[PDB]
Amino acid sequence: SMNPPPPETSNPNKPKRQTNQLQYLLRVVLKTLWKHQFAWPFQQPVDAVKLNLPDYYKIIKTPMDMGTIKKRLENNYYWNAQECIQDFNTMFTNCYIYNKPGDDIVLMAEALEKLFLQKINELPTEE
Ligand SMILES: COc1cc(OC)c2c(=O)[nH]c(-c3cc(C)c(OCCO)c(C)c3)nc2c1
Ligand code: NA
Repeated sequence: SMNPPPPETSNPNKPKRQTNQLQYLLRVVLKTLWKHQFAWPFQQPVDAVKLNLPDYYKIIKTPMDMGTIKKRLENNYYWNAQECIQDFNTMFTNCYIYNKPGDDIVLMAEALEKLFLQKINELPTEE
């Protein structure tokens, strides 16, 4: 069994900027979720090999996780807040698509997503 390569976190071909919204995404949004008691399954790519989930990457063709997001923020990968917000939504959506209501991982995702929603509701106006 094999995992795919992780999503990229560096690409000199990609355009990027450092903005007040992206700073908020790191300092407020990512930090809040990262510290949460239920963050840990989401802090790195799903290891479908060790977890014995051989169909994971058959169903999830756009993997995303907060370790990748953290690196993207820290390594100034993004052009705008929407690109980052999309990554968070992909991560949550992947969990809901793969799993079933009431599963522990879904409950965990839902807790993180509640906080995500509240933080992004106060994303500052661009400077
Ligand atoms: C340890 O990190 C994870 C991260 C995950 O997603 C971010 C998942 C995930 O999306 N599903 C599961 C997973 C694993 C098993 C063995 C489960 O029991 C029944 C088989 O379907 C369930 C319901 C979910 N484990 C993750 C572990
Ligand atoms: Na993943």
